Amino acid sequence: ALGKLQDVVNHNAQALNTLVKQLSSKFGAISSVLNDIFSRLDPPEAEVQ
Amino acid sequence: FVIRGDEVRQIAPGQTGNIADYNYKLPDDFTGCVIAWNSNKLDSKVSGN
Repeated sequence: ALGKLQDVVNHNAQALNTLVKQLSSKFGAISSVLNDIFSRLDPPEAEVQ
Repeated sequence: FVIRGDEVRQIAPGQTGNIADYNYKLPDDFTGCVIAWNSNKLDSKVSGN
């Protein structure tokens, strides 16, 4: 009956979940963990990484 | 100064090693240049310099 209200909440929750789950993508880099980057990549390379 | 030949790569930012830790350390953001070349006929005698 009132899906036109429910769709707004669905969209917002879905957007937030997409945003947080995007924290795991490496973007082609070594890792998505800043500490891992700092540990494995020398500071000169770690800066760009 | 003078070091061993195998440590010429050790003189660089983001390096790890003995002379880096306990003889001479360079900053990560170091800007400049480095020159190294065998000083056998200068700092090497068969008796040991």
